[PDB]
Amino acid sequence: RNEEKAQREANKKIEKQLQKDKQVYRATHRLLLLGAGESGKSTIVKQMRIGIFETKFQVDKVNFHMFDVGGQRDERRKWIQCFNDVTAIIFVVASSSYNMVNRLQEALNLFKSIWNNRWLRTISVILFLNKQDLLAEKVLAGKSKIEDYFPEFARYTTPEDATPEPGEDPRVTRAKYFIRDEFLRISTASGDGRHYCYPHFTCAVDTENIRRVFNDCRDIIQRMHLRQYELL
Amino acid sequence: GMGIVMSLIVLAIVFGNVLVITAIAKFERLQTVTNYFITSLACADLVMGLAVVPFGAAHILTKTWTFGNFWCEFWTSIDVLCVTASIETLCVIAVDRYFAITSPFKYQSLLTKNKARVIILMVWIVSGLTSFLPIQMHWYRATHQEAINCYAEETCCDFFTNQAYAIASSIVSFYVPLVIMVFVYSRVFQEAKRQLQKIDKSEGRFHEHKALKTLGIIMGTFTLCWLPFFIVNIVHVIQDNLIRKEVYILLNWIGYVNSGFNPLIYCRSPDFRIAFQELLC
Amino acid sequence: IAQARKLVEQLKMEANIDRIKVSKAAADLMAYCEAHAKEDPLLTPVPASENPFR
Amino acid sequence: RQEAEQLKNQIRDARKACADATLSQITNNIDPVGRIQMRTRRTLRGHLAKIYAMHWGTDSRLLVSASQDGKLIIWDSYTTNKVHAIPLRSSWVMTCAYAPSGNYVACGGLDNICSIYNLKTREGNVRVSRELAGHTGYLSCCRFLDDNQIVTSSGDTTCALWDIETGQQTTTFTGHTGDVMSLSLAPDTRLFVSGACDASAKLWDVREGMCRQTFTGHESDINAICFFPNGNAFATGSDDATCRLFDLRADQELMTYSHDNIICGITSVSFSKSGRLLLAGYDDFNCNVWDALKADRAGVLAGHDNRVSCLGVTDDGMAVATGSWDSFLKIWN
Ligand SMILES: Nc1nc2c(ncn2[C@@H]2O[C@H](COP(=O)(O)OP(=O)(O)OP(=O)(O)O)[C@@H](O)[C@H]2O)c(=O)[nH]1
Ligand SMILES: CN[C@@H]1CCc2c(ccc(O)c2O)[C@H]1O
Repeated sequence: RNEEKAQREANKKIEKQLQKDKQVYRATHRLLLLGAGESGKSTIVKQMRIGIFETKFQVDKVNFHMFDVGGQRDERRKWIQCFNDVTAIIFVVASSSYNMVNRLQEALNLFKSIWNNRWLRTISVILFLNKQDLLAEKVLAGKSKIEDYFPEFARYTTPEDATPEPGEDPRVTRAKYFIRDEFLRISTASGDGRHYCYPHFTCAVDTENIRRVFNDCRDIIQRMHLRQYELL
Repeated sequence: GMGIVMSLIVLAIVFGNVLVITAIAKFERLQTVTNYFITSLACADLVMGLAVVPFGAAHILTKTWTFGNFWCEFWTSIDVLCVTASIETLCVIAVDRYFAITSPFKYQSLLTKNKARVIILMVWIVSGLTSFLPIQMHWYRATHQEAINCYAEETCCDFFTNQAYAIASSIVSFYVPLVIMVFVYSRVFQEAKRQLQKIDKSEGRFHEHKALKTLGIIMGTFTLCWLPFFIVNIVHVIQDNLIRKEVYILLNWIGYVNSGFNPLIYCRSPDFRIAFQELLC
Repeated sequence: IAQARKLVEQLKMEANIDRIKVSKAAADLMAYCEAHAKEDPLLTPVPASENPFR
Repeated sequence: RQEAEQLKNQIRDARKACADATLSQITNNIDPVGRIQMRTRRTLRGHLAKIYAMHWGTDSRLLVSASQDGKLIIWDSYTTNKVHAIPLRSSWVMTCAYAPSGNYVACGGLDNICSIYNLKTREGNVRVSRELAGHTGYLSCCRFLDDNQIVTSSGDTTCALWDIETGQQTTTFTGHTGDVMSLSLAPDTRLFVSGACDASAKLWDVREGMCRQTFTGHESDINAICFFPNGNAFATGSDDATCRLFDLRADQELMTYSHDNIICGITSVSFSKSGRLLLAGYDDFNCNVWDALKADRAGVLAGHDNRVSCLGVTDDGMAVATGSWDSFLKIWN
């Protein structure tokens, strides 16, 4: 008789703690860090800090939780279904490896595979085009040319909307925007309006890489709510 | 003909409201913080359609109130209570949509089920304090010959108020929520424009009517349903004999019709359509 | 070259086994199911008195 | 190297010679089971996120579940009362197990380790007892052989047998090409089967540590595997909307369970106590009940609003439990 009452005492205590954990669970944002390889993930992680690996960082009193899967190294990814309900995916690609063995085409294929997945159908991607200075150096130098490895670069021309930084050569910005549009075309072709892509030009000396993620996540949540309320 | 139209209005209101309420109750994927306000709004409209409209229709068609003065006072009180509690919930829905967009990071902490319940009971208490309290205590009665005579007559059921109540109740019921709704929806429109401008700048070449087609519908139906009556309410007390008694009732019934449109406006999401396909057919 | 030898050795250890006809195996499965069909609460519903979840 | 082709040809020829009839050709006059209708009896709530794993107890009263929020709750089916709630060091959890004696619970996931928790011993609050490491890939399943030994499968294309007292791999199993996704133990715990992502299922020997037979009939990765109560057959389910029954003694397929109106994957399979019903969970938000000996549907279980990822049947065959991505569990009868 008293056994039934004894169990309900433990149920009430357990249900009290589950309420505290729900507050924390819904007030934090989960981010997945993904990279092609030899791209600079460790350096990108190091600047924000200042099996599996998790890092904690808080900006403007908002808690973020980033995951870097490195224990599982394979060409097939069946663990990717676990990340159905993340806020965003951070994709890091080395922009200067357009000639060394092609690594850039492999990164494009990986991005296309990720975008068209059956489970990642409502997840946006934050794109970090790393190693900008190496690209600038090997483009200014005449040692190698892009059109030898990407034939479409010959007919490509810079758009009028492009705004290069001061002091930049036209060839460097043409190369940068061509590489960016190569990803943007894949992003736009199959998108149904439920997820976008936010490309950024980063470097080793950049220090504002922790504000870009904050702004992009804010935009993602705002757009999701707007689309939900039939206003976008 | 008039009886047929009135019965059709009653049936439509009751059917829509009951369907929405039972669809929310039966399933578990439709039980969120937002849907609680919709449940409260659906309640008032059902109570309005179930109670107020049939007796007003009978009084209009028979041209004679066949109940005591107590029932007439009770009917007026429940009329004001249902009208007040229905408009003020739309303001709550608008404010929730405002907070969900302008401050997305803090939205989860800002609103919780307990806070939603507290807000709903606060709205209903404020609505009840302005309808039963001033009417049952006879603080709203007029003081001219026709009003006194028709109060004395047992067969009357007519509306006669002084200036103070006709101004205060109208302000509380209509004019305060209107400013809030206007400000909220203007800010939401600005946010939508900003996002649309960002998207076009980022990836425009590879490729605001959407927001207008929604906001205009939402604001226009409410304004066109409830504004003329709440203007003539002030007008006919400010100066006498300007407003005929046959237009007051017509505008009031035009306002009553709005109870049958809310389920269409606020329950068109795919989840509601799927739920309706299950319960029906 | 050892991997090929390891695979070849394994294939030789799975081909020299004693197999039975499919008819007998299917008959055995059918006989087991028919014998134990009486004690199956899901197949044959139990009375509400013996049901602990009702 | 070409000797393998001749060797495989001999296997196919012998397997073709044995099959002189069909399971459908002899179970043709058996009366059908009719229509089976099941209604939900209990609904358990409390998980903040989706659920991957679930395992019944040998007492047919208690069960454990795992969720992506990082908790491990032990329920009481009869009274719907939570008994325990173990927070996990790593949020990403993929499997759980419940010991036959009821004194331990296992866990594992993307951290490449397996954790053992102590419940009924001198622990007012459940605390970690051991941590087993050595896999280079994520864990997929784990089953208790005894109170001191456990068998696990991983994405390393390998399975291992562990010793909890010392914490080292006593025996390792190799031979798969793709990731191992599930395993099941025989009633006598002498042999077990595993299903990999290379569309092949293998039969292992626990004591010897060597493979015995290989079955290949699927067109895609095998996600679930279950073992017949007799001990002489097993059933698998892949993401090509097919379930297949294999026989150990005959060394070949017997029957396939598929319909033209279903095109989704399969996440779990399970038998009943007698073995006449096969219960399979799908990606179409629902579950299907099959006739083992006739390949005819007998019912359907509906009520989940997301993927069905877990499925189990009690030892006495009294109830069926299903877990889903909707963060709810249901009991059917
Ligand atoms: N010049 C330059 N070098 C960089 C930059 N980012 C990374 N590197 C160098 O590239 C090398 C490889 O990058 P890591 O930081 O190790 O990143 P990673 O660990 O190789 O990334 P994964 O291989 O994908 O794991 C490092 O030695 C860095 O010094 C950059 O922005 N500019
Ligand atoms: C008789 N009909 C009444 C008259 C006055 C009135 C109504 C509704 C809300 C108010 O705040 C009012 O003052 C109408 O429903």
